[PDB]
Amino acid sequence: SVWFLDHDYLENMYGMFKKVNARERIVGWYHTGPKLHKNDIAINELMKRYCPNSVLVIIDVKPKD
Amino acid sequence: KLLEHKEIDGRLKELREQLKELTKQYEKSENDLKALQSVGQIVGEVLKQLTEEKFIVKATNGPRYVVGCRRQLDKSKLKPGTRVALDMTTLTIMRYLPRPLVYNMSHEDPGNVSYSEIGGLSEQIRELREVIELPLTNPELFQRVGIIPPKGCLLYGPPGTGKTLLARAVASQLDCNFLKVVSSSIVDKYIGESARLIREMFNYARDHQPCIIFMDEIDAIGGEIQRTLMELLNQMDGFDTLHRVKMIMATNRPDTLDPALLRPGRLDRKIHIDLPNEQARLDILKIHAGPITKHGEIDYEAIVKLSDGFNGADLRNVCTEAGMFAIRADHDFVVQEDFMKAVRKVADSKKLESKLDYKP
Ligand SMILES: Nc1ncnc2c1ncn2[C@@H]1O[C@H](COP(=O)(O)OP(=O)(O)O)[C@@H](O)[C@H]1O
Repeated sequence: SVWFLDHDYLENMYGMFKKVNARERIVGWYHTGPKLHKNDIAINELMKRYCPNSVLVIIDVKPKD
Repeated sequence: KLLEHKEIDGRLKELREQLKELTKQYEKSENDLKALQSVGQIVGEVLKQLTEEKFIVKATNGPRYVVGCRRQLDKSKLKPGTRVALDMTTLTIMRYLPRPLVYNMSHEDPGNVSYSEIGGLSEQIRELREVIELPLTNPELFQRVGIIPPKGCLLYGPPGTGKTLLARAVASQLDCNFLKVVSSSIVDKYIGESARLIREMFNYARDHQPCIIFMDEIDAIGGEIQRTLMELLNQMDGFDTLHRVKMIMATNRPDTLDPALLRPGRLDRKIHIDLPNEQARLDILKIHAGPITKHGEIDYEAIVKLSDGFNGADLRNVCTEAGMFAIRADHDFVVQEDFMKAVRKVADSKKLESKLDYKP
């Protein structure tokens, strides 16, 4: 549970992206870990704070299968 | 110290409401920023459906392209003749849109003319009902007996006597859209174009607008002239009864007819309206002088005495000039005592008319 995902960083990256393209809305988050951790529940709730129907997409970059 | 705290709380409430207004303003500004990224789309017309994914669309003022639908669209809605919004880069049909012109003089809607406005046409009104109400109210009785509905009903008679008024009255009685023909978008016999005019005649009425038709130049076609008559016969001869092109004509004179139209189905009914009756003219005076501010006693029979050989439009401008001379002599009222002299001076070469003058 000792983690840190920045709040303001997310907010102003979205500010920049919306300024570039306002059609893109926060709709979830991603992590490259092949398995979800016990920690991911907190990050998903944090994302839900920005999008109630937030969906997290696991993208296993390391394996190609 | 309670009053000072309440004062600062009230100022705080005002500042919070100002902040909420700023919230609304900033959300509107962000919404317009989001709107800026949007890009317009060309307006086009679908000429033909090529395949399940290919369409031919011509821009309103540009060339025609073979394009494809965006994705989440109803291809049923995309029919030949629908207005759509092509993307300006990939030309894909993003969405469809609902659809002057020549029809700018076609409509001539009946208005709210009812039975009460028309006066002294009781037998004529009954004739219109007996002729027209069955095709409207009970088309199934014709199937019960087994005969095509009668199309050509001729309400021949002098113009300006209320022919279109009778038609609007019955139309309002059935609340049916009376599409009186104003030539444009409905000209058929007009020899300038042969079949495109036929297409406009058919499609503009009946199909788009439900039913109830008329015709302009009321005595022109009723009366190269021989070829014009043959083309008229071809236009009117006999059409599908699913779509109504009921030709309720009201030609101004009887001698402007030929036997080529007397056949039923072509021109079956011959509703005759004669010179308006003295009591009928009386009723027309009553209804038309209804609107004018007539203070005092009005003895309309005296003005009836010298109203012979008139029409309804004559009576209408009688009332209008009553108002005119009331303005000229500064009378909010209008009495019969000068109705007499006005009717004394409304009969000459050009029916005198406006010279009736003295009327309040
Ligand atoms: N029975 C009537 N009651 C009231 N007004 C009438 C009546 N008949 C005719 N009018 C008046 O006379 C005019 C009739 O013109 P109309 O007969 O419709 O000419 P057209 O049939 O050639 O278009 C209208 O302006 C109407 O105000």
